[PDB]
Amino acid sequence: MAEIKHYQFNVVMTCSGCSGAVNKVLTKLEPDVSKIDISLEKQLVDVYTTLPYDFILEKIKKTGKEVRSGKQL
Ligand SMILES: [Cu+]
Repeated sequence: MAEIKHYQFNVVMTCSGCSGAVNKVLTKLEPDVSKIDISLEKQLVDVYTTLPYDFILEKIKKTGKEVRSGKQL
């Protein structure tokens, strides 16, 4: 089992690429993740999933940008 928790991350999404790259990573997590939202303006990324915090932090930064911080909700 897992329940869907709401994670929020701040990733340094300044180039018109990394947004797409994270999104592409999301495309693999889709059949597990419940919901996603992504914001360049406010340099933040909200993901509603089962998968643990650390996994997502890695997954995000993996794409190239740094992950500044995040939290769970
Ligand atoms: Cu970027």
